[PDB]
Amino acid sequence: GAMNSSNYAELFNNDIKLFVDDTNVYRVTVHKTFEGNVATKAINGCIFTLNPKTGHLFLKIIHTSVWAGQKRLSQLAKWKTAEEVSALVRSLPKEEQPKQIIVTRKAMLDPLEVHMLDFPNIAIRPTELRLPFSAAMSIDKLSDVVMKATEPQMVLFNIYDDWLDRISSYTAFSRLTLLLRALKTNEESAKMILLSDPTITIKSYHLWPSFTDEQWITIESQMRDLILTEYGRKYNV
Amino acid sequence: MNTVPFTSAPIEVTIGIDQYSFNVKENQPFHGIKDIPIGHVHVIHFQHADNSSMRYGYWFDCRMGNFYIQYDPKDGLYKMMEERDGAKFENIVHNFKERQMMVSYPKIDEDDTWYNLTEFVQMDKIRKIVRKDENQFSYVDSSMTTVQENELSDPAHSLNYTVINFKSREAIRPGHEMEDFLDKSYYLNTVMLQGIFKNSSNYFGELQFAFLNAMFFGNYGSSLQWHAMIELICSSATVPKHMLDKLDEILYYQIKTLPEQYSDILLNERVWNICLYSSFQKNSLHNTEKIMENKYPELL
Ligand SMILES: CC(=O)Nc1cc(Cl)ccc1N
Ligand SMILES: CC(=O)Nc1cc(Cl)ccc1N
Ligand SMILES: CC(=O)Nc1cc(Cl)ccc1N
Repeated sequence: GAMNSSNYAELFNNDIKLFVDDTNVYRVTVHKTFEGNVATKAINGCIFTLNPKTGHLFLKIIHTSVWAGQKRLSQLAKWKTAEEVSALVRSLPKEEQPKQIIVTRKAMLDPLEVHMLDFPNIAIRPTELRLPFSAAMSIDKLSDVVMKATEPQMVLFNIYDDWLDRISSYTAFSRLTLLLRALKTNEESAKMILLSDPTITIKSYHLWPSFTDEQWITIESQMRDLILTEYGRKYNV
Repeated sequence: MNTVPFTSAPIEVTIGIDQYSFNVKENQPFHGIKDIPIGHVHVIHFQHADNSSMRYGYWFDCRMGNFYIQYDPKDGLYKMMEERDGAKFENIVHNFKERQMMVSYPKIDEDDTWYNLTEFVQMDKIRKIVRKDENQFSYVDSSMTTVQENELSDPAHSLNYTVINFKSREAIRPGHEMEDFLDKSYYLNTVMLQGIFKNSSNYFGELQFAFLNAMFFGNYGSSLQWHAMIELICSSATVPKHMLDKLDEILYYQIKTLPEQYSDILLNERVWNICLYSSFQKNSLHNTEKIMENKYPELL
């Protein structure tokens, strides 16, 4: 069934599962033509495929060449996503393949189901959660590898850095979703919060700064302020 | 002109034969239906006065034998049987006809109402969907489930319609996932028409039989099958032109015959709106779209 606040700890049990977000697969800039018409120009995109228990992120970079000569690109993008997720699963050893794939947008259900017909025992699920994975391209190192790619490429990351050495995967996911929600709400402020203090460094092999436990509580508090303050003004709440 | 005689009518019942329906009172002197047109399959159906639950009936073709109906008080229903003694059946029937104890299948001057609903329906194909090989006629009722319903529980009493499943390996060629799912022509023309049904007449026959079972008996799985067979065609970009033209005629007469008060449940909003307004064949079913918009504009 559908994933929501009521079955939220299921994400951190010992059944392998992946979130798939397709919101950054097909990306365009809209611009004027010399004749005063409007056109789009595609830019590189990515599939965000995330194990929420381990932090393992399978970032499939979608190079603009995949759109050349194709029609109905927003529809094609969903099928391309499902094709690449199916290929990822097939590439994994049986004992690493997921038991469930949770898609962040319901329009991914039929494309993924059809591409996974060979795997009848992998459940394809939607979610009622409004997860902020679209903001993944606000993470500087992920944006950089996507925009620099000159061909199709898969890049592997741990989106939790080393956090699991000190916190549980429930806490890590909660921190990730808070950071991403903040970046989605007000990217400039969120990024100021994260990278205003120069003594705190992002290790070469990490995505986020090397905050002490105490600094993470301050940071997390600051992100909440940004987000409910901005929920704050969106509504007159 | 052939005859389906009755041994008697011990319980009050609404009998129907094709589109006709009539009431027989308990122990009324009723001994059958004569003047049944030769050349068509027919269905003789029953709904008891006491228990409107379970419409039941029999598909038959009088060219295949001499069939009569007798009430079984143990099993509580009117049963079709075959009398092989032709001389005896003739005598029994002549007896009833002389005493004017039979109703008359009417012959209407400009009438193709039944032909147009059963054009492609053949007894031999009915008997493969409804498996009961010792009888030349086929029993159907409101409750019988289909083979595909049972995959999601008594096999002998099932409707063995051809299974259609749009998210199945049979429907989707490896490597053509998006292509085959959004344009089902492969599945229609190669898997189903060339492979399973062999020709469009057999496809249309099963489609027409499913509709009639859904309409006369409220067989939910028959309704599912009818709509699935419509949707497979409408969702195919590449359909022979003769098939589209005939489908339009088939559906027109089905929609024309449908009781107005049963459309609410007998028509699936999603399939019809998709078929008439979104599908590849949205502009290929003129007669059907016109009668649907004038008879059931609410569904749309
Ligand atoms: C009276 C009975 O038992 N049999 C019979 C009756 C009719 Cl209507 C027709 C054929 C037969 N065998
Ligand atoms: C109009 C008409 O004759 N209806 C009808 C048909 C059969 Cl077969 C038997 C009884 C009736 N009333
Ligand atoms: C319970 C019931 O009426 N089911 C049903 C039967 C047919 Cl034939 C068509 C649609 C429905 N819902």
